[PDB]
Amino acid sequence: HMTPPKAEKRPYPITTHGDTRVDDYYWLRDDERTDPQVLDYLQAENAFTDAALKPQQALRETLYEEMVARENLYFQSVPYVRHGYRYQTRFEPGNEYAIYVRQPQAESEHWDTLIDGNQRAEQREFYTLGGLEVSPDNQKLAVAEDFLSRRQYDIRFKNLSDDSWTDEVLENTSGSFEWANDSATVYYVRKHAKTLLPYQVYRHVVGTDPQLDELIYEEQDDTFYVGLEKTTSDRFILIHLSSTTTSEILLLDADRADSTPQMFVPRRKDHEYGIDHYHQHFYIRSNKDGKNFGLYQSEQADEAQWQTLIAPRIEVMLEGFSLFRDWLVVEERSEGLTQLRQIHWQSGEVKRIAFDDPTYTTWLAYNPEPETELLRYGYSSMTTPTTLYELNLDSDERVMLKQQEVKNFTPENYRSERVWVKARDGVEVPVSLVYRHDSFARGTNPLMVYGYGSYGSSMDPAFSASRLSLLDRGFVFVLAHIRGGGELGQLWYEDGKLFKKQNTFNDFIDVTEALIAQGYGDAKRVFAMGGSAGGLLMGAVINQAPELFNGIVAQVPFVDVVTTMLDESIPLTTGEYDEWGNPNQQAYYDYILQYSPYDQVKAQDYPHMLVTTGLHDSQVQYWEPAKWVAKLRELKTDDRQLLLYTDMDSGHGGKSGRFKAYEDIALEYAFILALAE
Repeated sequence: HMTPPKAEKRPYPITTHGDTRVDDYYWLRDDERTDPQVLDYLQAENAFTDAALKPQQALRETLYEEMVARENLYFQSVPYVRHGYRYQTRFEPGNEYAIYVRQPQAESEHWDTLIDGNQRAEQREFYTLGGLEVSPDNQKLAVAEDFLSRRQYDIRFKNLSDDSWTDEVLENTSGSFEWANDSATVYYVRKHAKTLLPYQVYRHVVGTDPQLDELIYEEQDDTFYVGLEKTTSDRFILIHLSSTTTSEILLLDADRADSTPQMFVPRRKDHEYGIDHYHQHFYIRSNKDGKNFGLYQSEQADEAQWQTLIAPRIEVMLEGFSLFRDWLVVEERSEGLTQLRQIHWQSGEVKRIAFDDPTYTTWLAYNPEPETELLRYGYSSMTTPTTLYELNLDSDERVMLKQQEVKNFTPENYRSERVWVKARDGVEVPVSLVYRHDSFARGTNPLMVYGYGSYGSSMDPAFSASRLSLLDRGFVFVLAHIRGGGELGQLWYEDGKLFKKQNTFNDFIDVTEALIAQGYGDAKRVFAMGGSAGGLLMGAVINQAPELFNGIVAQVPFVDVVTTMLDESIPLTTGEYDEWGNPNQQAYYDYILQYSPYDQVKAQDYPHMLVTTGLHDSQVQYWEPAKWVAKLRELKTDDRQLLLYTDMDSGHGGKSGRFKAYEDIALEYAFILALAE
C-alpha cells in the first residue's frame, strides 16, 4: 500500500585507484547533525516504520510484557570480600539505579551505603556509573561517573568516615584509575579533547586542585588504547598500551613516591602480551612464539629471560589466567569449547573443570583476592541460565553461589545441539542451536540464525531469557560460529579478516544451507540477525544469497565500508585498518569493495528487512544504514518490507536503558514473528 520515503539523489563521485564510484546519498552524512534535509529523511523513514508496523502493536505489548515477566525486579549481586570489607550491589523495583553497599567482613547485620545511583542521578538528565573503588586503607571511595552521556567520566572522591565529598573533579577521563598503596595518590587516564581516545596518564593527590596533577605518560600512536591495571601483588600499577595487534606495558612502583614508568618489553608489531606480578615473579601471556599464546614466568622485564610455563599449542587458544596461593588457573578454547584448567605451583598437578552440555560457555569470574583455594567461575548454556560457581581448587567441592532467575521457564522444555558444518572450502564450522521440544517437527520450524564474525569476538553459547519468546513460538535459534569470530582461536579470527573476510559471509551461508538440508527448519521461513560488524554480515549475505532468507534484522550495520575506510575523519577508521584493511592500497580497495554491502546493492529481489541506527550516538555513524536503505529502495526489484528505525533519543538510561532494550527487542521480534505467521 503505502509509498515509502524517497531520498533526493545527489550524485557524489569518489575516485580511488582510477575507479569512480557514484554515491547518490553521500549528503545523508552531516557530522554537525543539523542539516534539515537529512533529519527530514530520518524522520520520514521513522514515520513509515511506525505506519508499516502499527498492526503489530498488540504483539509488541504481549512480547514486552512476557519478556519483563521472566525477570526479577529484586536483584542482589553475590557478595565478595576485598581488603576486609564485603560488597553487594542492590536493585529495588521502583529504583532506576543500583545502590552499592558494604560492611566489615566480620559484620553480618548492618550494611553501609557506599553510593546510591538514584541520589547521584537526582536533578541530572543522564547517569552512568563507570566504576567504583575504595582505597587500600578503606577510608576513601573513588567513582567514575558520566552525567552527559558522552562516555567522558568525571572522577570524584568521597570521605567514607563522614560521607563528605572532596571538592575536586577529574574531568574527561576514560574512567580507568588505580590507587597507589598510600590511599592518597591516584593514577587516571585522560581522553584526547578532540578524538576522545584515551592518551595521557596523570597522577592526582586526592583533595587537591587537579591543575597540580603530574603528566606521567602520553601515548603518541592513537591506534594504542591506554588503560591502567594493578598487579595481584599490589606492587605495581601498569600502564597497558595496546592496538589490535601490538602491546606495551610500563610499570609504576605502587609503594614509593615520585614513581616514573619503567619499560617492560618495547612494542613490536604483532607481539601481543599482558602481565601480572605475584610471588616475586612476572606472569606473561604472550603470542611471541605462537598465535594461540603461551604463559611465561620471569624475574625481569627482559623477554630473553621469560621461562615457558605453557607453550603455545595449535589446538588450544590461551585466553586468560588467574593467580592463587597454590594454583594457576587458565581459561582456554579447544575444539569449539571454552575450558578452565588448574595447575599446582608445587606438584604440577593438572585438573580440568568437567561439564555435561553440548553448547555452553565457562569463564573466570571475579577473584579479587589471591590468598584462597576458592575459585569463582561462570557458566551458561543455551538451556541453563547463567550460574556463578565457587570451586575448592584442592578438594574439587563445587558450590553454586547464584543462578539467573527466569520466571515462567521449565528448562526441560528445550533441547540444544552442537552441529559441525563442512564449509565450501572443507573447513569445519561449529554451530550451536536450541529449540522447544514439544513444537519441533523436522523441516517445518522457522529458523533464526545469528552471527557476528569480526574482531575475534566469539558468539559463545549462553542462556537468553528474551530468546524464549522466539523458542515458545516454534523457532529454532542458531548461533553460527563463523570465521572472523574467536570460537576456534586466533587462526579462526585471522581466517575471517583482511584478505580472508569473505570467509565470514560464506560460512554464514554454508551453515544456513546445511541446517535447511539437514531438516532443522523450514526453507521458506529462515530469518537472520546481526548488529554492527554483524550488520556488515547481514548486508553482505543478502547481496550474495538474497533468496536464502525470508527476513533480516540488521542493527546499526557497518555497510558503507570502502567510503568509511577511505576517511580518517570518521571515528574507528584509523583503528580498523588491521580489521578490514586500508583501501588507500589498491589490493584492499578491490578486496573490500567486492563485499562492501552499500556498493554491492543490485537490482534484484531482497528479503524483508528491518534496519536500525541512532542519530545522537554511534559506533557505525547513522548515515551508513540510512544511505543503504535509500539505495535498496531505489534498486530492489521485490515488493517486500524494508524499514529504517532511527533512535532519536538524546541519550540512555540505567546502564543502557532496560525498558528501552526490551522495547527494541519486542519491536524486532514482532517484525520477525509477523513474517513467520
